[PDB]
Amino acid sequence: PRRRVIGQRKILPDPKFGSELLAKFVNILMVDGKKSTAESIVYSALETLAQRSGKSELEAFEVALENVRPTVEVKSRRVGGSTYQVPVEVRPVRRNALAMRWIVEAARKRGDKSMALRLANELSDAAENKGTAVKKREDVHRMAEANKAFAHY
Amino acid sequence: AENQYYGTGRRKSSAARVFIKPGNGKIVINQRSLEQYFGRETARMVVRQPLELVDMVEKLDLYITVKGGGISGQAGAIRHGITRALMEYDESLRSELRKAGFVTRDARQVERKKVGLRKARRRPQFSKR
Amino acid sequence: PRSLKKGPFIDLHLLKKVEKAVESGDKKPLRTWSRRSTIFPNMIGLTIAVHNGRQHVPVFVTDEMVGHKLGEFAPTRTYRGHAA
Amino acid sequence: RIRIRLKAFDHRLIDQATAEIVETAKRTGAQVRGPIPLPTRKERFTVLISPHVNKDARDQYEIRTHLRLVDIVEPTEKTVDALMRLDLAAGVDVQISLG
Amino acid sequence: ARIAGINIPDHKHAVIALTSIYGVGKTRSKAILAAAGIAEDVKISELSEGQIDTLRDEVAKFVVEGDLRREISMSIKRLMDLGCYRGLRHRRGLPVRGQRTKTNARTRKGPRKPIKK
Amino acid sequence: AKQSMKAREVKRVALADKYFAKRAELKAIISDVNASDEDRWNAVLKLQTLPRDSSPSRQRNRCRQTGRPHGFLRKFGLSRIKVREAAMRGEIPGLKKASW
Amino acid sequence: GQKVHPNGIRLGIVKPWNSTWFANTKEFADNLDSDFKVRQYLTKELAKASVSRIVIERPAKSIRVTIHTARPGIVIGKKGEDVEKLRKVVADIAGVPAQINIAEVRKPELDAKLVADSITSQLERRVMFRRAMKRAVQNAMRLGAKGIKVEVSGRLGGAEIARTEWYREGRVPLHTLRADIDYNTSEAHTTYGVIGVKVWIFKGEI
RNA sequence: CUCAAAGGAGACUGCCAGUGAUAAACUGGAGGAAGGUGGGGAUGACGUCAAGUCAUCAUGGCCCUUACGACCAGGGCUACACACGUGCUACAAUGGCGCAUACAAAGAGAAGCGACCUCGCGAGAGCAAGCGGACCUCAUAAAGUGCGUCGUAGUCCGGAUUGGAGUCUGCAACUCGACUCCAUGAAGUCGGAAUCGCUAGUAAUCGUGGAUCAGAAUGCCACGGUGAAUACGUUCCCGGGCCUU
Ligand SMILES: [K+]
Ligand SMILES: [K+]
Ligand SMILES: [K+]
Ligand SMILES: [K+]
Ligand SMILES: [K+]
Ligand SMILES: [K+]
Ligand SMILES: [K+]
Ligand SMILES: [K+]
Ligand SMILES: [K+]
Ligand SMILES: [Mg+2]
Ligand SMILES: [Mg+2]
Ligand SMILES: [Mg+2]
Ligand SMILES: [Mg+2]
Ligand SMILES: [Mg+2]
Ligand SMILES: [Mg+2]
Ligand SMILES: [Mg+2]
Ligand SMILES: [Mg+2]
Ligand SMILES: [Mg+2]
Ligand SMILES: [Mg+2]
Ligand SMILES: [Mg+2]
Ligand SMILES: [Mg+2]
Ligand SMILES: [Mg+2]
Ligand SMILES: [Mg+2]
Repeated sequence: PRRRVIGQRKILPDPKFGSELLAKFVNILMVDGKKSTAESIVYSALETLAQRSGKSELEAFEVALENVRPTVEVKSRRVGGSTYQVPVEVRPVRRNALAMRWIVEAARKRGDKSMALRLANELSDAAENKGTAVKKREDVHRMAEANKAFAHY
Repeated sequence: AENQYYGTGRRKSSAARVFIKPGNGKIVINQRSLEQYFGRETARMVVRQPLELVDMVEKLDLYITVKGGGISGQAGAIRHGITRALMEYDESLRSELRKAGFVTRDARQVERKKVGLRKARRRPQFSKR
Repeated sequence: PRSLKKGPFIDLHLLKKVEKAVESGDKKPLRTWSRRSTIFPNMIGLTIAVHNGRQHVPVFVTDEMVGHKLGEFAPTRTYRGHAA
Repeated sequence: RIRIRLKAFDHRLIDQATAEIVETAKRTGAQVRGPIPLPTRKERFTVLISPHVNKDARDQYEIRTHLRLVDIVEPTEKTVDALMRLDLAAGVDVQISLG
Repeated sequence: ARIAGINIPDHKHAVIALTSIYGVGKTRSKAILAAAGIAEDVKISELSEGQIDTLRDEVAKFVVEGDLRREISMSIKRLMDLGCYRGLRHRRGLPVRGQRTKTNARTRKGPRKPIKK
Repeated sequence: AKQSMKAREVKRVALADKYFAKRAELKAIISDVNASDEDRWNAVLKLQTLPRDSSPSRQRNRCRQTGRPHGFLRKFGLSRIKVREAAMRGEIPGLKKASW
Repeated sequence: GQKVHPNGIRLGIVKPWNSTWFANTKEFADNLDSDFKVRQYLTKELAKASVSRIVIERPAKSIRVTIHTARPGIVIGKKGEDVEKLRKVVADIAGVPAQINIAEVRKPELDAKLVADSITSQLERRVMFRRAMKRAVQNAMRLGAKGIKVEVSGRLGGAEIARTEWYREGRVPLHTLRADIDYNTSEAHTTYGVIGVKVWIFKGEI
């Protein structure tokens, strides 16, 4: 906004693990305010991921987030003349938000049976650097690299 | 730690009366167990939070009656009432409870519907022509 | 439709008219404005001129018309298509 | 025991009526329970304020009906007859029940 | 897997499979299964012929398939050749149950027909 | 509203009041489950003989000061416009602008 | 834009109601209609009596009408003859026993309804509208109002194009709810049509 | 004790620190339920658009007066090659269906709300308590949770359309009512150019009530339940405020 008067809102940690990171992931996945449904989906997918891999749910989730998190994005900047796509560094909070949003969108786009299964498959693919939201991170990085010459506007 | 201590909690349209006394850790809400009444893990955590913070979970017995609102509102009202009961029991926990943010009464209520709007703020779809 | 426990509806004036017409050999059309009357199994054979709003159209009552209202056979709106 | 039910559009008027009722009931020997403030009724109305169209331009009004209950337990003979002749102020509705 | 002159699916529950008959919905299928004494959640693939033959006569108790189609066609034809208001609506393809025609009515009218010049 | 339109309403109210019971007992006879099959027919035929204006369903609530047939309010007996005018003038007891 | 009614917005704060009775829904509309008829008859009858306010009460199965007037002698008549006649007619209209009380409006120049009616009578007598409004404002200010505003709208002086003209002195703080604002309107029916008059009078904050 | 409703207290940059022109004020901290206009509403300046309303009402002028006035029955305002606006329901598995089982607020009621019991698959019917109401009735909240099934199919999605049979209101459901049962089972598999709302208990989603009203809401007004995402910033689009040219 113009006035710069927006603070921050505290978020309760998730029940099973007490991680605000996972609580934010549940919030992103939630639709129509059905938080219990979102939590059940997330927990089922996390248990499937944990039994697929050798790490805990939090460790596997962190691996997937590390593989999907972007570092530099492109934003439009209009100056005297034409608008340029300037590459800008992404702050850590936005890195996490983008990683979660891309993962959720990719899982929703997948075509498996259940949403929990789709989320588990997407998380495993992210941990192995395959599939969507990983291609999305790659596309964002490619655009930033192509527009690197404009990193002074 | 010899007599009953009382607390009132409120959240949304929920009001909760909390009676606390020394005990072993049994919680009754509306003549039911905590797990019987609150099937939501979030609600269970909200109810348990002050006790976990003060490390007195198994030193007390909880007798709680609630009315109004829904699951989350009743859980929050119970948490507020438990915080007030603990403050009545011992007055040295006020600082830590306020630091955790449990002393504050959450005043967020449902915004009224208004003329010309579909809801509190959602306006009907606009068209120039 | 009308409840069974109340029986089919019929206007009293039309009932009197059909009673006076059936016993006699009167084959003249029975002019009426009562489109709400149910067709009863007692006036099959004679013609009833039902009002449609601006005139009386004659319907020849047959057996298959029993149970219908008189207005069902007197359309009220004139339509011939757009640009036809 | 007798029940006094007081209705009013003005809570100050209803408070005056209840105060005088309890005074004239306690003076005449019989004791009084209350007065009890029953839940206020809020009737609401919404009207269009333009003579023509302008559907979103409205006035919202309300009428508040305040309600009071008075208990007279063990009413004496001089208590009973000291009630209807009090002639409370206008705008207060009084209902008497023999409970 | 052959009832009332048609073939019913074999991989579905009996209650769902029976509705494939024209004139049999969920309620009639449930009633027929109850009369036959067969569970609703059993696939007709694992049903012995001694149960299909007891389903067949129960189905025949009702009016289904060609008989029902003939009856419906006859009633509509009776309306049309009586020439009542409903018959005229059926003739012209307009809605017969007093729905609006200024807009909508697309189910009865088909897709939109743009005006020519 | 027009003077004739107001007179129509007063006439309808008068007719309904006059024929109140003579309609009620006929309707009771018609709706009687244990009634015969010919007294029901006679009652049905007789109900049509009464003037149509005697049925209470023919009445249309109108503003008692203007005759407006739309925007009526039963609590005050007036249309919305007249209710607003009286409320602002302070002539409706206990009624004020509401806000919550 | 449009402004809220100054009396209506203050009806529960600093201003009293003009009707004080209780009723259920069964008789609310009937009471409102009878009050309207009573006020109509009284206003028509006491046209020259300088009537500013008619308060109606219904204590129990009876009607009490208080008439605030600047000419109580004209209202009452000789040994109460006129007020007795009005009591009879009011009882006949309301269908209940009637009791008429007379209230004195001292300083009619500080009463909004009376000022508006005076301006309206002058306009119907074809007095200059500017002179009428200036006189009203000056009289109220001299009598000691904290403020007054007068507004006249219509075909002033028979002009073909209608317009609105207003004068104000002192302070008239219409946005202050606790301000004692007496507001009233009147209409003049001249040969060129209807002219509307509105009068606000400020009497200090409560 | 919750609560009902009357009377009071409380929040005032009041206190502390820093910055600031020894100012106004700003930034942060303490205490507190609430911190800087605490949240929401009411409240709409001088004026603008000869903006809307002579069909709420009133009113100048004009016009009709065995008619442009008055009464009645039937019809129409519900038409239908088409075009637009505002909504509702969907296209499904974060779901449909079946069984079981929790947790609201607000409101209305006397030609009214109508319980219990019996009958009917059902809409309802018969009989008949209680309530002018914190007492009785409307009136089971639903989403939610547990178990089972469906297994990606135009389907156990969707429920338009039509046939048959009924119920209730009402003199009277043909034109032209609402609701119920059986059958029927359309388009639709996420929507071009373009375009709308929303900054927090908001959006989204889920039910509930009321006015109008004999009957007739997907509209309107109101009430709770669950409950987000995001705001780096003011270069750009729209509207506006102040100074200057
Ligand atoms: K349309
Ligand atoms: K005129
Ligand atoms: K019609
Ligand atoms: K139609
Ligand atoms: K709609
Ligand atoms: K639309
Ligand atoms: K289907
Ligand atoms: K109809
Ligand atoms: K400029
Ligand atoms: Mg809501
Ligand atoms: Mg518009
Ligand atoms: Mg079938
Ligand atoms: Mg007139
Ligand atoms: Mg009507
Ligand atoms: Mg202000
Ligand atoms: Mg114009
Ligand atoms: Mg116009
Ligand atoms: Mg007519
Ligand atoms: Mg229309
Ligand atoms: Mg279905
Ligand atoms: Mg905003
Ligand atoms: Mg209704
Ligand atoms: Mg400024």
